[PDB]
Amino acid sequence: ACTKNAIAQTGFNKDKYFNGDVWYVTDYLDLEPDDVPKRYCAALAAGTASGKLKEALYHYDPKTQDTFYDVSELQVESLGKYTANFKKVDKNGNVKVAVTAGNYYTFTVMYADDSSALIHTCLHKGNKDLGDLYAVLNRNKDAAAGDKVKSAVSAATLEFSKFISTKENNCAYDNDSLKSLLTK
Ligand code: HEM
Ligand SMILES: [N]
Repeated sequence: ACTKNAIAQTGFNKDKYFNGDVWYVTDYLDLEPDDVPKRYCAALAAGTASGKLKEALYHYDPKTQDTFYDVSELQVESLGKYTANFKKVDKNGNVKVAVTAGNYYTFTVMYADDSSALIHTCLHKGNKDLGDLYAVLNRNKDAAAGDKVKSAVSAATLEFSKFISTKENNCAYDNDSLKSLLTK
């Protein structure tokens, strides 16, 4: 179960974050550790499409090759805090698993600048028991976490040394699919 009410960044700039571009997960912290594999690739695009706030997600397990995309129209709880009812899609936006009640994630932007971000997410999916997941994002898939985002990790009373990097998984991403999924 999730346990954190993450606080959104003071002064969060929504239009800059939701600009239609891609964010890569470089490091993550799962509070229920073997909730998720130790090795993993994830990325997202976030933007407004025809007036609607959207995210597109990509997950890839580099060992099993398990791959999935999702798209969601995000609902606002407060500035920097969203609820996302997701639908599983192929890379072209064709629906594989439709939106349903109880399949949603929350999404809190704790820190962001033009290049980096720290988010909290709580996933709800059917009758699964899932915990809090923090992710360090960068616009550059190979970027080491810098001082702004690492300080934000500290300010959240987290230890960056506990985060797991995604950099040794040889992750390769279809940025075009993520951008185009925002419209779907
Ligand atoms: C970037 C932020 C992230 C968001 C918003 C997010 C969101 C989601 C969503 C919505 C699903 C369900 C998709 C579906 O069933 O269609 C999912 C599944 C999953 N995510 Fe993430 N995720 C993120 C990052 C990660 C990372 C970094 C890992 C790390 C290992 C991860 C591991 C998983 C796993 C293992 C599942 C499968 C859950 C299951 O069905 O048992 N996610 N995630
Ligand atoms: N996740």
